[PDB]
This record gives sequence, C-alpha cells and structure tokens, in this order.
Amino acid sequence: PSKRSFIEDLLFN
Amino acid sequence: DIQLTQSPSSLSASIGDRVTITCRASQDIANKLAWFQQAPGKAPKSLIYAASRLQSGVPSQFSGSGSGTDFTLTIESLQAGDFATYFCQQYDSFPFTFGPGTKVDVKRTVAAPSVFIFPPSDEQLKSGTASVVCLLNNFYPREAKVQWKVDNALQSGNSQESVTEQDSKDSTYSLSSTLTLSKADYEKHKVYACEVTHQGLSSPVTKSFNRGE
Amino acid sequence: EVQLVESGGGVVQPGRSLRISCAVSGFTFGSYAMHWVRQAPGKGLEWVGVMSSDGHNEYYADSVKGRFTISRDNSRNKLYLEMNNLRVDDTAVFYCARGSDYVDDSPPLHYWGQGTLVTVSSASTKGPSVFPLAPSSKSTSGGTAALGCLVKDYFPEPVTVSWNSGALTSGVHTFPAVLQSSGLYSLSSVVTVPSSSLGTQTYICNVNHKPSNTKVDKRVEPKSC
Ligand SMILES: [Cl-]
Repeated sequence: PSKRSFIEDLLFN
Repeated sequence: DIQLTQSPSSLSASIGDRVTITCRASQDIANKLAWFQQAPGKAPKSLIYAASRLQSGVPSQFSGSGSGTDFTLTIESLQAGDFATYFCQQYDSFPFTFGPGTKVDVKRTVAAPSVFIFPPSDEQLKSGTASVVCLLNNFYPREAKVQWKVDNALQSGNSQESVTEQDSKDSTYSLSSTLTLSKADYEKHKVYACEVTHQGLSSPVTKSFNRGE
Repeated sequence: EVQLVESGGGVVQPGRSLRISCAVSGFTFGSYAMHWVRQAPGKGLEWVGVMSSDGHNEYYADSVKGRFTISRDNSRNKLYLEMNNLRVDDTAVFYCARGSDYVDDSPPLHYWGQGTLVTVSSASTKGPSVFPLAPSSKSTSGGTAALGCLVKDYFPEPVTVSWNSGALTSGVHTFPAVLQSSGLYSLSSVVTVPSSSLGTQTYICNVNHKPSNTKVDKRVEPKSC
C-alpha cells in the first residue's frame, strides 16, 4: 500500500 | 488562506483568436498552480499543472506560464471546444483554493433584444396570484438590465430572472424575468411595465400593459 | 482507466445530515490522498477538503468549521463525505477527486468523478401548474409573435417542455428554472412564430414533471389586446 500522494503528505508534515 | 484572482471575469472571442487569462495569488505559490476547464453540466477538466505542464489528452494550443504570484493561461488558437469557463487552482499549501472562474463566450456583433411582455393568465388569477413575464429575445452581449415598474414604482424583491446558454447558431442570449404579486396587490395597480437596458439600445425600451386591457 | 463515481445525493431536509460516497476503479485507492470539491448552482468550484491515504490526517476549507467530515474505508475502497446541519444554500454538486501521484507526476485533482447533486429543501414533491403566456400586440415584433408557457410551483427539478409534441422546435427558448422564496421552482418556455399563424394554428406546450408524474398539455390561446 505505497503512499503516492507525496504533495499532500508533505503538507501534512 | 490563499486568494486567487482571475482577469478578466469574462471575455468574448472568435475561432482562431489568441486568448490570455491571468491568475494572481495573494501569496507566493512557486509553480504549484493548475488550470481547469469546465463546460456546462460537466465535471471540470485538468488542463495545466505545475504552472506550465500540459496535461495528457489536452490539445496543445493551451499553455501556462508564470511562477510565484502571477500566472497566465494562453489559448494560442481558439477552437470550438474552448468556449468554456476556466479556473485556476493552487496546491502550494492547505487549504487548496480555486480562482473564481473566467468565462469565454463567442464574439458576435451587438444585437439589441426584442422585448415582449405577458400579462397573467385568467387561470392563474383565479388561484390568487399574478405573474407577469418579460422576455428579452436574441441579444448580444449577455449583459442586460431589466427593471419592473408598477404604476411607475420600481419593484424590488418580487422578481427573478434567468438566461439561456449562448445559442449555438446565432451566438445570442435570451432572458426571461417574472414579476410575481398576490392577486390582491395586482388589482391595486393599473400599469405594469418592463424596462430594458442593453448596449444595443440607444435608450432603454419599455413594454407595458394596463390591467384589464 | 481511472474512474471515480459519487453516490448518495438527493433531496434532504434542512438540519439533517447526509453521507455521500465515492467508489473508485483503475487504481489502488489506499495509495492516494482523496479530495472533495463542491459547486453550488451557477457558482464556482470550491474545495471542501482532503484526507490522507492512510486516513490519519485531514484538512478542510476555512469555511467548513467542523461541520463536514471526510472518512474513508481502505478495505471496501470507498470515500465518504458527511455533511451535518444542512441548510438551503448547501445545495450543490459534490465531486470526489483523487490526490496526487508522485510516480506519474500527476497533480492533486487530476482525476474527478461526475459529481452527485445534494438538494437541501423543506419542500414536498409537487407537480407544476402550467399557465399560458398569451401572444398579443405586446409580444409582437414586425411579423413575429412570441408566446409561451409558465411552468410554476413544482418541486424538485427537473421539468421538460416540448412544443406541439416536438413538431415545433425552431425559435424555442426554454429557460433555466428559478427557485422561488416558497421553495418551489418556476420556469418559462417561449417560442416565436409568424403572427399570421395565430388565427389558424394551435400552439400547445407539453410539460413533463417526472418526479410527480405530471403531464400537462396546455393550449396557448391568443389575446385580442
Ligand atoms: Cl476554493
């Protein structure tokens, strides 16, 4: 289940 | 949050024109700027992302430019499917936000509306209500002003209007406005008039009738 | 092929809560952040919010203020939006859209569903009254007369209008309905015809309101004024 939404994940960190 | 402003809010163009639409962000958003196209009743379509990257399946007369706060969508040679509404959208930071949209419609020569008025029907009057309808037929450009006057008193809050989509064959618009009163109020007054202002009219046009005529 | 399909829209009373859903195909749902966007009738696109691919994180438009909640189920691969304390101006089409993909350089909001319409109303299903818009000297220009029908006080949308059972299409304008303060819709349909035809030709508007099974065929008679 690899995380593909890098843009959103970066903003959530 | 980040406000996106677009300019112009609407414009008219012809097939083969070069069209430019701008988007301005209230904060620096680097290149994290997208452009969308939307046709009536359809989901929007992603055209551009990362300010200048054309999306797969999108014709390449579309191109985007800009970085930071000022962005431009250019349509190099306008084609029939490109008459639509365009939105910019930033994904630099949460919350994501959209611009208000820019509508591109088809340019044609100014055409004044033909103005018509319809009294209420006896059937509706028997039910206790009077609706009066004003029709502005086949005009261009879309901007038009309807004013309702009842014995020369301007009416507020008791009328509604809507406008058709631009006609595919003659590129005009039409508009319908309904003034609605109770039957008791309708019978207090004599003259019912619709007054129309439009670029194709050198002076506003009034259509009217007398109740009971 | 990427596909997203929203479900669950419809008419709902103000104050209630409504859960809409989004089902997907053509990609691994659990890999993506997921977004909702809304569009009120005649208005612009408005971002609602996002939930991270694992469900741990969410972010909302400034205006939501806790009133809408996004959830997801990475076993059935469904996205949800729960809208609470609904009010009349919540009426809007809601779109689900996929988050970004760094591998394919796909931005957030590349792929969208078709939308589902949420209509917030206290009104009850009612078929329209159909009133003539009679041709008269007040609706003539040159040698053409305008006439029509006023399709009034129905709920919910839509109605359809034809003229003379579809035989008459040239010069017809059927307008978008307006929502009256009563919560019922009102719509007009007009047609321009030769003034010389009014004495011999019958003009009938055929009105269909399928939510109420109303079918009305209203003959539009001329006036002498
Ligand atoms: Cl927004």
